Amino acid sequence: GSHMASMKKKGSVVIVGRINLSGDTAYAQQTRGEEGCQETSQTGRDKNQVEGEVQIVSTATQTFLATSINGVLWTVYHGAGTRTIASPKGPVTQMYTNVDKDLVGWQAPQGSRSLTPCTCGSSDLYLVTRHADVIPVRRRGDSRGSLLSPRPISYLKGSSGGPLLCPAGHAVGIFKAAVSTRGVAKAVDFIPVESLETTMR
Ligand SMILES: *[C@](O)(C(=O)NC1CC1)[C@H](CCC)NC(=O)[C@@H]1[C@H]2CCC[C@H]2CN1C(=O)[C@@H](NC(=O)[C@@H](NC(=O)c1cnccn1)C1CCCCC1)C(C)(C)C
Ligand SMILES: [Zn+2]
Repeated sequence: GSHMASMKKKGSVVIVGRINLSGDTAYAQQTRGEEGCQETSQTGRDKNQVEGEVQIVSTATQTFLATSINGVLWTVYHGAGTRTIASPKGPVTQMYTNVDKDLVGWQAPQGSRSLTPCTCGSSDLYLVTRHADVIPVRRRGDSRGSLLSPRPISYLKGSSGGPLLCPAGHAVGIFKAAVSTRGVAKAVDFIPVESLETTMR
C-alpha cells in the first residue's frame, strides 16, 4: 500500500533562457531565475514570451537544452523523461517520446523559430553549447563526431539536447553524450536529424 493523497507529481520542464543565434554573435540569455523556475515547474503555467531556436530548459535538478526543428521542440529522454513542458495555457504533454532513441518532443512554443533539417551531407559540423560556444566537430559516423579541440567534459555539461549544425546552419543532430577519456571529451554522440524526421513522418 501507500498514502495516495500525499503522492507528489513531477514538475514540468521549464524554459529558463535561450541561446541567441540571430545576430553575428552567439550568446546565452536568461529569461527566468531560480525561484520563478521552481514555481513554474509546479504550476506548468509559463506566460513568458519565447523566442529563438535553442531553448535553455530546466527540471528540478538539471539544466540543459532543447532545440526546435520542424515545429517540434526536441530534447533528450535521459534529461526530460516523460515530463510535460510549461506553457501559457498550462502543462503540455509530449507529442513524441522514444526512450530507445533517447528522444522526446513537444509542440514548439508560439514565438519559437525552427531549424530546418540538413540536406547537404556535409561532415563539417558545429555544436552549439549551453554557454553559447560554437564548437567545430568533424562527423565520424551516423551518430558520432570528433571535437577538433578536445575539452574537459565539464565544457559539455548542460549541452544535451542542443544542436549540431552544418555550415549552412541546418540541423544535423541533437547532442546526447560525450565520449570521454580521463575526463577529456574527444568525441560526441548525437541523435541524427533523419531519426527525428522518421519519428515525425
Ligand atoms: C547531458 O545530458 C547534459 O547536458 N547533462 C547535464 C545535467 C544537465 C549530458 C552531456 C554530457 C557532457 N549527457 C550525458 O550525461 C550522457 C547521458 C546519455 C545516457 C547516460 C548519460 C551519460 N552521458 C554521457 O555523456 C557520458 N558518456 C558516456 O557514458 C560515454 N562513455 C565514456 O565516455 C566512457 C569513458 N570511459 C570508459 C567507458 N566509457 C558513452 C560512449 C559511447 C556512446 C554513449 C556515451 C559521460 C561520462 C557523462 C560524459
Ligand atoms: Zn546542411
